Amino acid sequence: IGAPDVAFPRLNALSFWLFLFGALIAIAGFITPGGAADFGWTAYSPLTDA
Amino acid sequence: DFAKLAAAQGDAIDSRYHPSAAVRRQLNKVFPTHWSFLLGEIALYSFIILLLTGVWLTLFFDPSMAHVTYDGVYQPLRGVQMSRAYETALDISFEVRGGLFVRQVHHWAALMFAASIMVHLARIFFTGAFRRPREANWVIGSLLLILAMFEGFFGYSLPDDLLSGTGIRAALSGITMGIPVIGTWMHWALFGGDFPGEILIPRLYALHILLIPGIILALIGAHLALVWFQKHTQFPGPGRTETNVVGVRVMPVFAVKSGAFFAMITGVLGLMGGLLTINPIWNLGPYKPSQVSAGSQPDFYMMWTDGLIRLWPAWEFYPFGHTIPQGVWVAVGMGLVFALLIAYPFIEKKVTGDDAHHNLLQRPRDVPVRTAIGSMAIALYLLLTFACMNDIIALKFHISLNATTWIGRIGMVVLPAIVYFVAYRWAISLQRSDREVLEHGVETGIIKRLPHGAYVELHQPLGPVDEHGHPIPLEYAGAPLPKRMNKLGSGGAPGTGSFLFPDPAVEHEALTEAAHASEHKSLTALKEHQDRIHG
Amino acid sequence: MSSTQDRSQLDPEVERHTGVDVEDVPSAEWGWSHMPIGVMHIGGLLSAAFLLVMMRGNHVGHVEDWFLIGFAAVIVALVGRNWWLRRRGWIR
Amino acid sequence: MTSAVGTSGTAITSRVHSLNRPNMVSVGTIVWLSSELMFFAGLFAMYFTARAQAGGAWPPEPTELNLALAVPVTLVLIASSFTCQMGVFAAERGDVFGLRRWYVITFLMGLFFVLGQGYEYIHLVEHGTTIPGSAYGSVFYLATGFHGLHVIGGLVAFVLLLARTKMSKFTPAQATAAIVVSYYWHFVDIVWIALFATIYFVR
Amino acid sequence: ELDLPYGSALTSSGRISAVTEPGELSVHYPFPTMDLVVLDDALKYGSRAAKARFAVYIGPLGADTAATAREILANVPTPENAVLLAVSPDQRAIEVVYGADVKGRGIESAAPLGVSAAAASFKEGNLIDGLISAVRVMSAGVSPA
Amino acid sequence: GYGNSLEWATSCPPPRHNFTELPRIRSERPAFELHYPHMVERMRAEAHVG
Amino acid sequence: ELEARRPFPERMGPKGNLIYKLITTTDHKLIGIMYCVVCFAFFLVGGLMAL
Amino acid sequence: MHIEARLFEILTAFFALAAVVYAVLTAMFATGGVEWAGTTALVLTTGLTLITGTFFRFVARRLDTRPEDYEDAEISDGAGELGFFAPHSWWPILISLSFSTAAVGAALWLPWLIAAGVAFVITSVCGLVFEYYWGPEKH
Amino acid sequence: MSTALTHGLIGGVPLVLFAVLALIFLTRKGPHPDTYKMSDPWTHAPILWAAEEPREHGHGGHGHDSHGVVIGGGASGKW
Ligand SMILES: CC(C)=CCC/C(C)=C/CC/C(C)=C/CC/C(C)=C/CC/C(C)=C/CC/C(C)=C/CC/C(C)=C/CC/C(C)=C/CC/C(C)=C/CC1=C(C)C(=O)c2ccccc2C1=O
Ligand SMILES: CC(C)=CCC/C(C)=C\CC/C(C)=C/CC/C(C)=C/CC/C(C)=C/CC/C(C)=C/CC/C(C)=C/CC/C(C)=C/CC/C(C)=C\CC1=C(C)C(=O)c2ccccc2C1=O
Ligand SMILES: CCCCCCCCCCCCCCCC(=O)O[C@H](COC(=O)CCCCCCC[C@@H](C)CCCCCCCCC)COP(=O)(O)O[C@H]1[C@H](O)[C@H](O)[C@H](O)[C@@H](O)[C@@H]1O
Ligand SMILES: CCCCCCCC/C=C\CCCCCCCC(=O)OC[C@H](COP(=O)(O)OCCN)OC(=O)CCCCCCCCCCCCCCC
Ligand code: HEM
Repeated sequence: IGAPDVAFPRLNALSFWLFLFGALIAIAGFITPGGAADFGWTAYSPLTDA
Repeated sequence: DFAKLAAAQGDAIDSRYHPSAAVRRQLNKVFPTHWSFLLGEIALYSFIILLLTGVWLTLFFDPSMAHVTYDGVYQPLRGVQMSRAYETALDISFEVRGGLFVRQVHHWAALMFAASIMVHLARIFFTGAFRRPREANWVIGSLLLILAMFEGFFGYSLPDDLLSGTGIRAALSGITMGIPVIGTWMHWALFGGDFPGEILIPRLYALHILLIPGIILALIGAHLALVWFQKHTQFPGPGRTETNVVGVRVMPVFAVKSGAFFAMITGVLGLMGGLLTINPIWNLGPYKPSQVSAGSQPDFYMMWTDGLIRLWPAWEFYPFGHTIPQGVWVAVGMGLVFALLIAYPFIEKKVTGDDAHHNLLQRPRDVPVRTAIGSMAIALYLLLTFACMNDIIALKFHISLNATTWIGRIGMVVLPAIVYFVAYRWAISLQRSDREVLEHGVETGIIKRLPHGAYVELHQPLGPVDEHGHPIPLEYAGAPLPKRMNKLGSGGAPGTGSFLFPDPAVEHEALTEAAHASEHKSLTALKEHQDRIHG
Repeated sequence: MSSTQDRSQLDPEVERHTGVDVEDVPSAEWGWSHMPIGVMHIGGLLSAAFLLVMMRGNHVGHVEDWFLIGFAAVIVALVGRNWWLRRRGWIR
Repeated sequence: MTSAVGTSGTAITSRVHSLNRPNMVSVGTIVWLSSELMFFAGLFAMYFTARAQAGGAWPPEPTELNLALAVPVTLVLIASSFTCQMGVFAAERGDVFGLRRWYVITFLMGLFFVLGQGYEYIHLVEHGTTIPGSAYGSVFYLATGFHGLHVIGGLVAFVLLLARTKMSKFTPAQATAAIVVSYYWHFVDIVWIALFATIYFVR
Repeated sequence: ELDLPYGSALTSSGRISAVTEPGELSVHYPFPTMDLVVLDDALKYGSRAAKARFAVYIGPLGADTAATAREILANVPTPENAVLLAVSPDQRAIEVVYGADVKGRGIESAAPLGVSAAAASFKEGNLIDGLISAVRVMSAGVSPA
Repeated sequence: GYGNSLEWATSCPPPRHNFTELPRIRSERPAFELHYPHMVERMRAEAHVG
Repeated sequence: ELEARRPFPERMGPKGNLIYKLITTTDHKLIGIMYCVVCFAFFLVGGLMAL
Repeated sequence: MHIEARLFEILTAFFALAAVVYAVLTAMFATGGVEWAGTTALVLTTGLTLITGTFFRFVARRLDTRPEDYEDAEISDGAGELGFFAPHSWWPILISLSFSTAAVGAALWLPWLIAAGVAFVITSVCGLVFEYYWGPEKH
Repeated sequence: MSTALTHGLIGGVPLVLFAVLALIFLTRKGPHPDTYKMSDPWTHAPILWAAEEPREHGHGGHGHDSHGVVIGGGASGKW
């Protein structure tokens, strides 16, 4: 579009780091003894409750 | 007539003695006003609070293993065999007004003492406040840190407790008794016999109220005297050279701000002693060899030694009819840690080759290898400290205990290397950022050039500008550079009225003009002094 | 504009004429900036050796040994890559 | 450093000249608020599903809404929105201290609203209804308490913006920051109006 | 004035916005990427010790070889402290030129050594290897100002 | 070659702020018009033929 | 009439020039590259699960 | 901003139609009447796009034709002072780390860690917002 | 079915296909020009290479001026 930068260039930096760290703590389920989430990607309700 | 009384007392002092010259020297002594130079003052103030609270605690503490049934006020421990040390610690907690608060603020002051010693050590190591001069100061400071560690170790072990007695049984007994040639002999000399010997707590009480604190006081006196007469080093700056101290004199400003900082530090310690519970010995039953908990950790300053014990991989050697337990491994590890810490300045000077009398600090970025090594060491220390806490880490953060142990084991050789590489590159990139700021000016908002659609950040040079737009690059001078026009004279004059209402325009203009004049005067004074020194 | 340039004369004393250069580490003259590559290579090799040696222990487990093998292998691979590249003059 | 390479009296200025161009900060804030509307849409969907599956008596017998305490708080939130708009007018002008006064009273009234919501929460919990206690209790608490968290975030934004105005001179940048904070507050009060009409009147 | 035969246009500013067909390259240098990298490594840090801009000119330098070498050196960004080694295989000629600041730093002594290395490598049949060898020898000979 | 969308009106590693220039933006292919001015008339003539 | 270019472009770059950018990156171009590398790393991690 | 506003106006029209038709065809011809989840979601995404489009239309009427909106607009027309775009900053990573701490505290139900993460989030958001307003240190 | 057969198949068919495709594609002449032979005439345009090694005052072009060529010696050779 011919712009020099994004509208909020510190915000898009935050977006990447939120992605990276948010992604890591989801992967972190593996290191736990139980493992990651059993329920599929969809994570249907009754199977997901406590 | 307070003025008359003060004048008469001054005349009396200067007649009985003649301290005018010495007192004037002390008052005129200049101290740099860097915040990182208050880190040692934090430790000093925490030590003073420790002394003041320790006197109060000694007025009520009874060191002895003499068994007694409580028969006190705390109901959940009544009729239970306990030592007089535990009984009187419970008495301080419950049956003495403010005793719980005093012991809690004492323990919090111990924790802050250790933490501030660690932070001060980080400051000096990373800023190079130990090379050529002050190397002996660093050495005695390392001794001081070790003494503080063991002082806290004996302190929280002083009230014979389940947790602290278990910690003693682990470290003091097992490690001491595993040492090959003289281990059992040292154990028996220290404990007057087997582990539960009836003199351990009295001996630790002596060591902890008089002997070790006396040595700490003597070494703190030596430390402060050395800092006083080997004038405090300073970061590179406008008027700061290796043969001067730029800052504020002792009397008007430094003394008042140091006293205020002492007040605020003791306020933080008192607030924590009130609001945060530290070492609930009443919850921690009396020591019994058959009883134990799952936590079993020492204070955070000995947590790295405990983590070393946990992580080291159970390597035992059995010479001819003998045993060399795994305790010797951790003992030698601690010995190496302390030897390296004490001998670093001499190790650094032998390696690099610099024996020049250094009075100007160097920013940690400006010394990539040393900041990298310090980051590596801090990473190893944090790894060990969290390894000691792997039990609670595993419990709360759901990670298998074996997984935490082996994470520590692998990391203690992987994480230090990763942190070393990252810190080295980070320091070099901070240098590169400083150089880019020097050669291009500070960054600002973007502008679209008139004829064509070029985008230029519209920098702001920090030095003389060439005939054309680009400036003459400056040379790095070892001092921080302003990377935001925020921190320069740009958008910094809000209406000086108040938070809710304005002030008259005449008053606002007078105030802002006077402030601008004062800034000009300060900057001009620094510039002229710098020119006079370097010309 | 409200900032004054800094003049600094720190006492110097290796003379930095060999090792690292300002183009690589801008503040080479201002502090210790060069760690000999042999030191880091030997450190990596000894770290890998320690990881491998920790396999010998009182653990009935096996994923622990495999993690040690993997970490030692990647450490040795990094050290070998660095040594080979520097031998050839930082090629490939 | 003769005078400056960037001929600006503020290290930070409006991200585009708003007189002829849209305010980027305002546009981004409006879009993000439109997304928070969908967050509250998810919460509303939860509440409405629970309402539909209720067996006629939507607020169970133990629970009983307290309009006596729910009408004053919503009225106070509307008043807070009005005072926030007055502060916006001050910010559109150069009235730094007028903006500060208006936003301070807005923050005080928002804190009063939060405290009133907490009081109603305490009363409701005492009188049976609880998040685990009932589906009505849980959906009501999720909706209204997430709104309360948003109100707390707005309060934090208010105090933070006031600190910013204290520390730097008032400029179109800070005026726009106040404007977008007011946009957030208005969105919060609008979603509160929706939640009030749904929970209490519509039931 | 004429831009590249196709697809290259002068822009609002001085810069010429050029294009290349999708399948083909831009540098078109007739040397392996690795050997170009090695020569660049030489010129870059094997010459950092010399602290004098080392330059290589493979193009043909005809007529009076010395004078054409002088002016192609002039074309170097900083001829003041520069050392240009020019090789014309169309003429089987080597010419080394130096800036005024590059004097008495061992450059003059290194001149025959570098030219001899280049000539030896060329008669062996390796233009790029000869260029690298000459650059190395000259950089070793030249001392920083 | 024959690229468009204005991202090809700048050096392949784009300068910080994406641009030292901006071509005359007339259609959805500013860079194509920039690099092939002769096509500018052609791109309009054949546009509607489909 | 001729340009003095490098034989080859800079391969990698000086030690310590990227690490601090990544932390302080505010150029969308670098962030987009960080996205691509990090996102692709998760492709390999997530893809390894499928195997 | 006519086209920018009209895009959201079109989205609002479509989403309003979808919400209305879904609500009607779910109130009647569904097993249990109105679904009350899809209906609310459609209504409030209509609200999302309606808010955005209304603001864009207000701005379009408030602003004269920008060069960006104007066909046949020369580069020089828009050439001028673009506003402040934040340069390098390390506060975003700290905000992300603080929010990750709060998130793990929520996942592993650790109220202490949730409180610490929220405190860090407040601190880092304050740092980001004040980054370009912290006046020079006054000593 | 034939556990060993299935394992060998899943482990080998990817390898065989990779080898075949590498032989097809990696063994094709690249776009990089072939190395210049000394015997062949020099057809490429003149190539001036420079180190970019030292610091050059300021990056700004203006102010550099043209002090002069300031020659500082010479050399010659004929392979
Ligand atoms: C020896 C050793 C290090 C073994 C490895 C075990 C270990 C520490 C693993 C990491 C712990 C974590 C972070 C678990 C969460 C799940 C996980 C691993 C997610 C992925 C990690 C990752 C790379 C995330 C990306 C973003 C990021 C950096 C997130 C970090 C999130 C966190 C938890 C930050 C804070 C770090 C932290 C406090 C870890 C626990 C350490 C300790 C000693 C806490 C002490 C402590 C405890 C244990 C209390 O119970 C408590 C109760 C009431 C008041 C106070 C406290 C208190 O202070
Ligand atoms: C229930 C119960 C028992 C509760 C009580 C708890 C308990 C047991 C004990 C704590 C109770 C108490 C007594 C708390 C307060 C402790 C205390 C003395 C605080 C003083 C701070 C205070 C009140 C300040 C008021 C504000 C004000 C006007 C300040 C300016 C005037 C003052 C007070 C100046 C004091 C200056 C000061 C800190 C002197 C310390 C003397 C010492 C030991 C060293 C001096 C010294 C310093 C301080 C350096 O920094 C230094 C740095 C480098 C080289 C050398 C030195 C050096 O020699
Ligand atoms: C200058 C000093 C400033 C210090 C301020 C002091 C803050 C005071 C906190 C609030 C008052 C404390 C009341 C004392 C009574 C009390 O203890 O408080 C519990 C609560 O406890 C919790 O959960 C935590 C609740 C979360 C809020 C408090 C978190 C404060 C932390 C963040 C402050 C310390 C700093 C740490 C930073 C760490 C972060 C690192 C990044 C409440 O009861 P309860 O909840 O039922 O306890 C359960 C047993 O029963 C049950 O067996 C047992 O199983 C448990 O479940 C237990 O919780
Ligand atoms: C958590 C982390 C663990 C804790 C870390 C703290 C311990 C201290 C840290 C690091 C020490 C090793 C440093 C690196 C040593 C460098 C070796 C070398 O090759 O020598 C080169 C030098 C430069 O000379 P140059 O004219 O600049 O020439 C440039 C040539 N490229 O030569 C010399 O003067 C010195 C030669 C001899 C040095 C001996 C130093 C060690 C003394 C024994 C103390 C124990 C060491 C424990 C190690 C962990
Ligand atoms: C020099 C640094 C010192 C440190 C790091 C330190 C540390 C500690 C710690 C952590 C405790 C445990 C308190 C508890 O568990 O409630 C303790 C106990 C104690 N300390 Fe110290 N202390 C120091 C100096 C002193 C001094 C100077 C005295 C005497 C004037 C003293 C007297 C005591 C006494 C009597 C106890 C027992 C209190 C109890 O059992 O609750 N300490 N010390």
